[PDB]
This record gives sequence, structure tokens and C-alpha cells, in this order.
Amino acid sequence: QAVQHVVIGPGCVYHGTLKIHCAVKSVSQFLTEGIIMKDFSHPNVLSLLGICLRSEGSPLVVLPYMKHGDLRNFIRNETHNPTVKDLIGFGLQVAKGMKFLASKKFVHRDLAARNCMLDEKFTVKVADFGLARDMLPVKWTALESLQTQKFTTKSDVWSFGVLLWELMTRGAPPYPDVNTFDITVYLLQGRRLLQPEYCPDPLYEVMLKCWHPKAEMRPSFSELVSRISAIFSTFIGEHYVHVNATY
Ligand SMILES: O=C(NCCN1CCOCC1)Nc1nc2ccc(Sc3nnc4ccc(-c5ccc(F)cc5)nn34)cc2s1
Repeated sequence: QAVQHVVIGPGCVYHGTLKIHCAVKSVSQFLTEGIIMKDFSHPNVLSLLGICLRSEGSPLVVLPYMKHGDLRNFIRNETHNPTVKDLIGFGLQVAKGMKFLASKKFVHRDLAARNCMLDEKFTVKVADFGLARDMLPVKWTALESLQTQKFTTKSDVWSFGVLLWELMTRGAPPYPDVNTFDITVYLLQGRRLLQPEYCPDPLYEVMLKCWHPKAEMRPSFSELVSRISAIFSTFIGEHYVHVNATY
């Protein structure tokens, strides 16, 4: 009876109706996960509409349809014309979504532009969590977490810095000439992702702070929302961001 308000009625995802447009994904823990995921509610977090075990379901996770799909594909699309302002605004929304999740003691572990969705208002939702979770991810993972398989909000912060880099390169693969088994050795040489051409200096400083070698010295998502909202406020949407030819 704790899962009833999560329940609705009369793998991979497919379309769906109720009208409201949705995405439908396809036993005690499933009903538990419904209730927990149902408790997360923030404009920059993908909400669960409800679940279907009936009858028998499969089961079925029903999520709001995101008109514009994943953030990575959206910024990569050559027919899109984002400004510095737009891209930073997307980063600011992810940071707000993560500040909420961190407040709920939730550790994402797979924060990446591919795992964020965009609705018809271009509101960014952090997704790929709860029932909707699916597939290492080496290139987004904090150094300590690669080394110890332990994940924290401070390791999400490192991931968020890589996501900002994605944003500012319009979806370039991070560390392209680097193979995933070798990323630990590469970083321990004293290396970070390079400053994208259309990345403002203060935002590259923010990325570098997100990648601080001491997890405790990284900014919280709350300090990131504050810092990024200030940077965002200085732009007016006159700087068009192009794609690098090498990526
Ligand atoms: O795809 C669209 N819109 C069409 C976008 N088009 C594409 C063609 O270009 C024109 C614009 N809406 C959708 N809403 C939803 C709502 C929920 C879910 S499941 C889920 N839960 N967490 C995550 C996290 C990531 C992914 C994911 C990753 C890579 C991808 F590639 C696609 C989706 N899924 N995911 C799927 C969809 S898909």
C-alpha cells in the first residue's frame, strides 16, 4: 500500500500515452525503488510518473517524454546554434539538479551529458537514475573512485566538471587519444582536460576546481550553482559556439 500512489493503470524503452506523452521502460525492490524515485522532485531532475507491474506488467517504468532527448546529442546537432550563454545555462541547470540530489544524499555515479534530458522548454533534467538507470564510465569518474571503487557527491562533482567540458566543446569525447584502461596513469602524470576554445576562463577555473586532487577541496554543488549562475549572468547570447574539427 506504500506503492499504490506510484502505481498506475486503467531492457529498452518505447513510446506511450497517459493525454500526456511519455517514455515507458521495460519484485519487492522494484516497488521500493518506485517509492524512493517518486520522492525525488525537482525541475532539473527526471521525475517518475508511475510504474506498471499490472498484470503482469514486465514491469514498466513510466517517465515523462523529453521532447529534445539527451543533452549530448542535442549540443552535437549541427543544425543547433547554441551560444556560450545557452551552454552555461544547461550546466547551471545540471548543477541545480545535482545540488538537489546531493541534499537527498543521492550519489549519481554516472553524471554525463548523455545522461541528461531536455524537454520542450529546454529544461535540463538529470536522468539515468533509479529504475531508469542503464548502461565504464571511466572518462567521467573521479581519480580516487577509479582507484577505490568508492563514490561520493565529491566524485559526482568531478563528473560534473567533465560534463561542463562536454557542454563547452558541444559534445566532444573527453580524452579522445586516451584509452579507458590508461586514464588513471594519464591523470597521475599531472594532466586535466584542456580548456575548450569557447570556454570562458572563469568556467575553466570552475572545471579545474571540480577536478581538485583532494575530493574534500572540490566545491559543493551548492557552491557550483552560485558560481555558475554569476558567470552565466555576464553573457547576453551573442557568442556562437562552434564545433572543433579534430573531435
Ligand atoms: O528521445 C526523446 N526525444 C526525441 C529526441 N529526438 C531524437 C532525434 O533527434 C531529434 C530529437 N525523448 C525521450 N524521453 C525519454 C525519457 C526517458 C527515457 S529512458 C532514460 N532514463 N534515463 C535516461 C538517461 C539517458 C537516456 C538516453 C540516453 C541516450 C539516448 F540517446 C537517449 C536516451 N534515457 N534515459 C528515454 C527517453 S527518450
